[PDB]
Amino acid sequence: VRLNSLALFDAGKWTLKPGATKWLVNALVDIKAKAGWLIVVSGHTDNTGDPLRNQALSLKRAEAVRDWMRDTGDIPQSCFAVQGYGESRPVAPNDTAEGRARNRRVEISLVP
Repeated sequence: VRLNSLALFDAGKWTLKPGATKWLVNALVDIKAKAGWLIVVSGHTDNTGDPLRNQALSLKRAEAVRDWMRDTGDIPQSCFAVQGYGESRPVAPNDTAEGRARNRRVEISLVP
């Protein structure tokens, strides 16, 4: 089960954007429906900056979404597996714009 993308990050940030909670809650409801599944949290970035820093930054966005569901959703940290894609695999053109915001995201997939 692949959950709706979570574009919750501003440029250079791994902390959640204002307005992010409503979307994290929607994802948390979907996780509560699949109790016991492996929760794979895959982080992404836009093209701006060095690709290796973007790889590191993508892992931190994945860890932040994981710790929100761990502490603000009461789910054991052992249920998650954090992943980072860096700037590879963009969903929209990275020439700044709203597309670059679409690339600063976290994809959650549930593995039975």
